[PDB]
Amino acid sequence: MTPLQEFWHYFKRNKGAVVGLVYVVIVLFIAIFANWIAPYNPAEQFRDALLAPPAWQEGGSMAHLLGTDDVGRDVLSRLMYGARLSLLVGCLVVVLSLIMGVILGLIAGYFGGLVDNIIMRVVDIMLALPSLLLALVLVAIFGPSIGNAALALTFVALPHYVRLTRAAVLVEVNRDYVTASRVAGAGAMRQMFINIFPNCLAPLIVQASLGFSNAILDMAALGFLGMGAQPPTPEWGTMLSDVLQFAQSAWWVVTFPGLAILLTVLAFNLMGDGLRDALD
Amino acid sequence: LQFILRRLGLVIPTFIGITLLTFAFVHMIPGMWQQYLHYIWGVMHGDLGISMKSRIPVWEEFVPRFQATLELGVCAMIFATAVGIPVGVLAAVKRGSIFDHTAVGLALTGYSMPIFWWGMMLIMLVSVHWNLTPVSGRVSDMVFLDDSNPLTGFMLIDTAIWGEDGNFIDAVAHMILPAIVLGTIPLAVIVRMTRSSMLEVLGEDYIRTARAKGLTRMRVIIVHALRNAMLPVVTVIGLQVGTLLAGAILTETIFSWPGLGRWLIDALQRRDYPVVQGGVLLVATMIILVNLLVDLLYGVVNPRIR
Amino acid sequence: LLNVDKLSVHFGDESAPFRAVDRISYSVKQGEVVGIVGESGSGKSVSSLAIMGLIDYPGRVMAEKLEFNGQDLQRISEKERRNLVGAEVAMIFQDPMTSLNPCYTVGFQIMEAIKVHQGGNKSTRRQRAIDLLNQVGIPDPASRLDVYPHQLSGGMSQRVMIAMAIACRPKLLIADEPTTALDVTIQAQIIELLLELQQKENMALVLITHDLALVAEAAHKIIVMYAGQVVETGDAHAIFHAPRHPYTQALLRALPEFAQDKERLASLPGVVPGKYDRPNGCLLNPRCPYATDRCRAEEPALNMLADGRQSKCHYPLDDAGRP
Amino acid sequence: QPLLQAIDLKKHYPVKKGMFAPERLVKALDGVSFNLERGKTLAVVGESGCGKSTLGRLLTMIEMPTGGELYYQGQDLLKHDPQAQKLRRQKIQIVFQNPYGSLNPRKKVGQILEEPLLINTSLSKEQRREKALSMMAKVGLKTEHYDRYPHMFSGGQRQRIAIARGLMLDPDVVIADEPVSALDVSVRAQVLNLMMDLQQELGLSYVFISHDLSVVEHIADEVMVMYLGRCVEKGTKDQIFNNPRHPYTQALLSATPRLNPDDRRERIKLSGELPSPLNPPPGCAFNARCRRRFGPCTQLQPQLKDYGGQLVACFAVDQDENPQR
Ligand code: SF4
Ligand code: SF4
Repeated sequence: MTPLQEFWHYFKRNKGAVVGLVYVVIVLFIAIFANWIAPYNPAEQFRDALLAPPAWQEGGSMAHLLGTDDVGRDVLSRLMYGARLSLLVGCLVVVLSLIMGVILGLIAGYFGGLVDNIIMRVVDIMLALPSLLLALVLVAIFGPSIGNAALALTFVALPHYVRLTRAAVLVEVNRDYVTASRVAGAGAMRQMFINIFPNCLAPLIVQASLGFSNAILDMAALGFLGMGAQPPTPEWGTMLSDVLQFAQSAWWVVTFPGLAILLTVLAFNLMGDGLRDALD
Repeated sequence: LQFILRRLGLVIPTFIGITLLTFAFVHMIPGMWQQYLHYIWGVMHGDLGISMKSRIPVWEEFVPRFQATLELGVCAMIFATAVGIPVGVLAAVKRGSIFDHTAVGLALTGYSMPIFWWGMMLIMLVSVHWNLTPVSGRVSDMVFLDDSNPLTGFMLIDTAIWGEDGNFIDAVAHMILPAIVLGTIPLAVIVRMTRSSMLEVLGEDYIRTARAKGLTRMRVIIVHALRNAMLPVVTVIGLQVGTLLAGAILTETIFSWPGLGRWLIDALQRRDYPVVQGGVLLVATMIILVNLLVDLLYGVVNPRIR
Repeated sequence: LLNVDKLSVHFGDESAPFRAVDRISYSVKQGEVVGIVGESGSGKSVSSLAIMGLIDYPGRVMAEKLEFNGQDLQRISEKERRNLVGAEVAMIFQDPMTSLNPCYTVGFQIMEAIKVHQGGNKSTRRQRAIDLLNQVGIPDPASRLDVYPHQLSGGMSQRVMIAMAIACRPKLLIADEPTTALDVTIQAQIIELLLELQQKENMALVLITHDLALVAEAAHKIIVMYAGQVVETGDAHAIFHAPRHPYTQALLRALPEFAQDKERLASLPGVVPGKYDRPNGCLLNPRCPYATDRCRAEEPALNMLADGRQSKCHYPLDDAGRP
Repeated sequence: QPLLQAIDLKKHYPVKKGMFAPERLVKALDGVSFNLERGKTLAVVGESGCGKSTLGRLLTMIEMPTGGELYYQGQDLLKHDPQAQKLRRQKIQIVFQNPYGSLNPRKKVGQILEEPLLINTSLSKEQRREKALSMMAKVGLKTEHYDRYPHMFSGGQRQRIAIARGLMLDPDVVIADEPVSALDVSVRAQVLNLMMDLQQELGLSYVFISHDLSVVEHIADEVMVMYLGRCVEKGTKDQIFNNPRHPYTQALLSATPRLNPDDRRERIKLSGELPSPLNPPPGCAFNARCRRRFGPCTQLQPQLKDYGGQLVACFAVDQDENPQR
């Protein structure tokens, strides 16, 4: 088998991985085509049916399938537009932080010396606080908005990929083939990006899935605490920000947004389990 | 021993850095060489500032809330550790069993779980619908303790030593749900690292040597494998006790608990920057001290370090 | 002492097993030294791990007869297997660095080996450990007990392995490629130590190696293995003067020792059969210089020759090296 | 003029016990010298820690020396100058110990063989392909292997790719760091044959670093024996293998097994483990283990001397030759 073929072959071995993949695909589909598939606009108010139960409970109706929120706004519409923002910010946070983290990690791992010491020192400053507290401090300083949250989450995600890329590169640079290409005369840029990096891939393609899982939980965390996303907008964490008094009166408002976070993050941790399994 | 001098040599640069960063967050973002030495001179005298939402010194607001956070974090870690490690050992010994699958499956669930939402569901099921447990606070509104006694401020110790018969029972009642929700994540993590480390160690040649001596299966697992599989478990444990503050900021607001997380997030929402400026320095100092103690312990348990 | 008949060890799915050991049969007398030799695919070690019970569930062990000291090993209560392993059979393994537990002092690891099979007295067991470390030639036996495995050199670590194996007065000892990780002047000492213990205790010894020259000194009987099968067996002097099978002839003509100065060495063409490419008939048939139609149609029996040797060939080789 | 010449090559690694103590020198190699000739094999033999794997790293410019001189054809090879950097890489090349760790896992075989041409030469794509296929045919790999990854080759075929990679720049000296040690008996033979063939065809010289004296006996033209970073005996293949005179060589040869019963004319025993390079003995490095120890051997370090062509670093051989002492 070719390396791709062999990868997929092993991947299929894991049923959980498969199912997770399926669910991921589904949510992506939802996200992309939200506009068309959603039953109502996510800002619209049906003031005739405030806190209407889901369609299968005795008080509900088939018009509003998962019921309505306090202001008479439709939960299935809000969840599907929330899938859109949750995957959008997930992609942005993972792609920007993985680009910078690979580069700073390759530079720190290959050159050693003062350049290694200074990069790893500044990483250990920003890991001194737990990630969410540093993201909250940054979003407090620069003001709560969806964009400012995403750009705080890139900064606190970055040190984990720097640290793992360095660990992969130090396990790599002492191998004989990196020395063989140095005896043949390869320059520093060639050694890192054309000889070392293809082997550092494997350890990191699992961290992309952990990255999505953490970024969605951190978005949901910022949103629940009233930071980042703001109340008019359909985002799964902010939907749960003011809900606790409904624990007696309306179980759907509290259950469904968190169920959707759970599912999506579970799905991506299933990717990580599968990809890690499939690369050995 | 050269290893603790080595670890202090990495700690000092990071401590220096967080004092410079926390000075920058006090000199800028209000409401230079000579001014840094001054600010530090204030920190070492305990003058961390006076809060804006009420005019109490930040250190006098901190100490009672650090105590209320430590007790909850200790219960969450006892629960995690106690439950976690046995499960992870069992899972690896029973690889491929129903149990094995169950362990992994649950583990995944917990590790992928939004911790704030899980608190609301446990409140809704256990406290609101089935009425088995209390919904909020550290201890019930009808409990108070006689301030003439030398109370510690750890409510679960103080109500064991003093007060009416029923107060202790009520202290625990309030503790179980916060401990279980906070400890979920740690539990999950531990289980995964223990199972992984055990399946690495049960493949090592020294376990083949243990079997070749005729040792009983329980003695190969507990004396030979688990002794070495605990070395990774000590490191992960040290990471968990860093993330308990992020867990606490999310759970502590739901249960209305009088801890440090509710105080920090209220200060961030209210722009009470003196509480944030003092709180960041103390939380960073705590996490550095706990990392240094877990690194020192790792040095005692791993004989390659002596 | 040890009596093996039709031992087979299969790995993987029962529609198409990897036959890592395939219908082998041999016996070890009391006080005998037996060498097992073969190249990397040969299955030599798997035959011995199967006696100990160190094969895990992906592998399956079956035998017509696996008698040890008059005790059947196929249907033995686990308790009794424990009783046997470490006290009548013992084993030395390939890597001397990873074979000792890194977290316990070597005194704990010897005093444990004594505890499971003999008396428990702390003083008595420490005394027995000091006697054992004298017996394997440690420089300062009393101070070495408090030393961790990462502080020992490769040679010192393998002496501690022999001290655990010899602890309870064993009757058979298996050395699975003991010295291949070690320097030449350290190898010579460990093999002399095993042969000195063999002569002093009258115990049997099984050596597994790829180095034909090492068993040429040490062994009384040599067994040669190819592709999981036994292919020649005989007395250790004659087996390398008149080889009765094409594989031992080819394996010797590939040795530098059997060649002049700077002259080309012989070799057989092609790789060892794996799980996918098992030929019909004789397993050496793709490679063998003397092959004929019968060698493809029929699996050769392990024939016994008039001189007392055994060869798994339809045409066993004459005293001049020809069919 | 010698093809490659080394005068007093040495390497001291400075090591630190901890913050509380001075630095000290691990003298991993301490004044080796040789004259490698065109179309000849120089064999470097010794047990682990003797410095043989440092000499391979020095001569291939993987690490720089801390003294002495290395000349190729009368030109200095240890200058920093770019014109010497071309000569270094074109003329001297390496074959490594481990086949599993010396080919890059993610690159195709064609890629691995063309990379040296792409970095050093000006050859075109087609040209590079042509030269890679020609080298694979010379080394014994079929054309259809060109686009395979190294993880789908046997250990013998991996050392074939590693030898093919060395030969690309048309080298004069190929340095072989334990090249046949990981391989089994039929594959060793094969590899050896290939090597001999290439020697005979291209006119290479080998620096053969190994501890398998059996092989050495078969391959070698000139042999050098090392102990704790110094050369202790040097001479012709025949000389050393037929008439060894340093006490360590007598102990090392008699400790190797021999299949033929007549070869092991006497058995000699050392009764102790190797000195650590971190704490060298006071005098001769073999003084702790030597059958022949004598008053001078604790106080002074022996020096190589000619005793009839053979070079022997031993005061007792000196006295056997020189009774006046
Ligand atoms: S049986 Fe036939 S193929 Fe097998 S070794 Fe003998 S001659 Fe060769
Ligand atoms: S110099 Fe002395 S100690 Fe060294 S090898 Fe010669 S006789 Fe032995």
